[PDB]
Amino acid sequence: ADFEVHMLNKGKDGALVFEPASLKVAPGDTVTFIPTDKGHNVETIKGMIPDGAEAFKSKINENYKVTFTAPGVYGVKCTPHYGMGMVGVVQVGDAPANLEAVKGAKNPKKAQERLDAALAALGN
Ligand SMILES: [Cu+2]
Repeated sequence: ADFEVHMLNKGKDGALVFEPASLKVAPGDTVTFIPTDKGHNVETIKGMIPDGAEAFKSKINENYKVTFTAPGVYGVKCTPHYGMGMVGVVQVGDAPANLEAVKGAKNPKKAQERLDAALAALGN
């Protein structure tokens, strides 16, 4: 199945957001990151993807379809707006084995609050 994630200048959780900011998918599902507003992209965050998973980084304003395979939690960011809090989490499967590594990684304040909220929204 395919899921859109919208790259937004603002949304219900405020300024510079992925919507949804948390999403649980199955292996083989796709997430299509939509450049709903101009100036955004998507990139995996250092240290925040499962063992054996490929990192990825899209171009700004690119409609970017990612296939997820390896189970676990994936921290994602918008490259230009990471420091301003533009982040999300995609979780593949239940009971993510890399949860503590993901929770432990240091991020700027705004980003960390939204990562933590997304992990909590996913039941972790
Ligand atoms: Cu952005």
